[PDB]
Amino acid sequence: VQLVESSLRLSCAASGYTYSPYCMGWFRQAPGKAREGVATVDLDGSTIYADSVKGRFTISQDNAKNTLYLQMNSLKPEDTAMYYCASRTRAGVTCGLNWAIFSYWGQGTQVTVS
Amino acid sequence: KGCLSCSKDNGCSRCQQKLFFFLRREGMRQYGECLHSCPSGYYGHRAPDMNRCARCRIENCDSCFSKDFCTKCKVGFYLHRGRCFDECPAGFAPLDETMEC
Amino acid sequence: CSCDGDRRVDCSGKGLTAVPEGLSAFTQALDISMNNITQLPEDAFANFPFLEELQLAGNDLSFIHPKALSGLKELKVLTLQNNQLKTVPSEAIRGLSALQSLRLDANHITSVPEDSFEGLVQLRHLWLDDNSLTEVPVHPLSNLPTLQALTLALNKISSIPDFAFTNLSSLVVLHLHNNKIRSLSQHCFDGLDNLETLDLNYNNLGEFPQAIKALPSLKELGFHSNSISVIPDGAFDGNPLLRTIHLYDNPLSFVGNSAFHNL
Repeated sequence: VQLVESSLRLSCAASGYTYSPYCMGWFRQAPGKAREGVATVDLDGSTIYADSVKGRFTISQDNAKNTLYLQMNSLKPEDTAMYYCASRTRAGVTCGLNWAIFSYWGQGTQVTVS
Repeated sequence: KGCLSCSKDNGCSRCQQKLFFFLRREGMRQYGECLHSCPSGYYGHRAPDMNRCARCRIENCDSCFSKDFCTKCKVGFYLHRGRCFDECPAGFAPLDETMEC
Repeated sequence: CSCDGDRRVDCSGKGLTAVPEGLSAFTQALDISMNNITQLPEDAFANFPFLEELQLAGNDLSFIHPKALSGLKELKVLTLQNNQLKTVPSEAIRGLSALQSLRLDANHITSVPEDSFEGLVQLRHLWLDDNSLTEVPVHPLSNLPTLQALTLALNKISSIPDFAFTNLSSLVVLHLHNNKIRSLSQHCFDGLDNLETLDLNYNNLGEFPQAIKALPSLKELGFHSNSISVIPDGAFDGNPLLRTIHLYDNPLSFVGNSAFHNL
């Protein structure tokens, strides 16, 4: 039931559920504002990015090892925030970069640039 | 205060875009200020220009939802749909020890 | 904060950015509006699960953890009128079996997930007043057969889809006034019964909604600030309980001789 989170490598060690990942998504949180999604994949593999992410980042997830991967590219100062891992078990909701539809949130990691 | 203009003799004249505007008169002076919710025995009524916290008119109502729908009735009457009845018609729970019907 | 003998603790006036810690787990009401809670922590309300009202207003609440509202089975009135959360919280809300009033009006709402309003069985009123909606939630509202009041006041709704209000038979009063409804299908209200108030005040309708005659119970009918040219004859026929029709401020042309009978 618990979710543990680890040019960067952002890995989300999925231990909460047992199998069949559904709507795995990454959320960046700004310190004072809301948190919004940057990339979300579905069980089939379809991915949804945002306008500031298409062509800059990517999203990788394997159902064999059940591990979420996130790769950053083209680092910029504005991208530094507190990034969180989110997952959903029960189906029935269309995917999308929305924080209201995910039941399990990772502890989150603070990301800077260099 | 709550609003922005808030003249020191007339109250807060023009409130904000998402707060209500309730005219509190005590003694002689009458003034108003921005409120997040209607205090009690009033029903909020949003509008694209000025949110007015109007007064209820349904009797035996301590807190309402609209000009005709009462949310919490008086301590002596139970509510059936939106009114404050004294008689509970058949097919419904009499009071359920919680003043309802 | 300031405890009351009625178990109504009011913490509005501290400006705190978290839940009131150290409060007795015996209080019933909790008012927090002056303070600014930019984020609701997980299980921050596990300390006092014996409350029934939660006045959380004016806070720039941008996020609410799915588990933050777990275990509040005694909560009855949830008020979140003025906030910044965008989507209706479908995971935080799901799990409340005693909730009766869900106020989510001022916080801007662009979307609402399909599984929203799931498991709610005691809901009687919910406000969605001022938030940019564009589609009436049909399936999301289908899970609420027990509400008695529903307001969609300040939005940008364009049209009402057919049978968009079907399951919620126990509805009483509906508000759709200050948005910009363009036209209604002739089966939009089909299934609605014991409806009393219906407001279509400022939304510009084309000619006239013929779907009104589907409901046999009706007392008020507010459609004034819209632009109606001709009222067809016998329009108020299936609703013989009318007592107040607001039809001013319309460029009316021809009401028709047979337009008012046994009202």
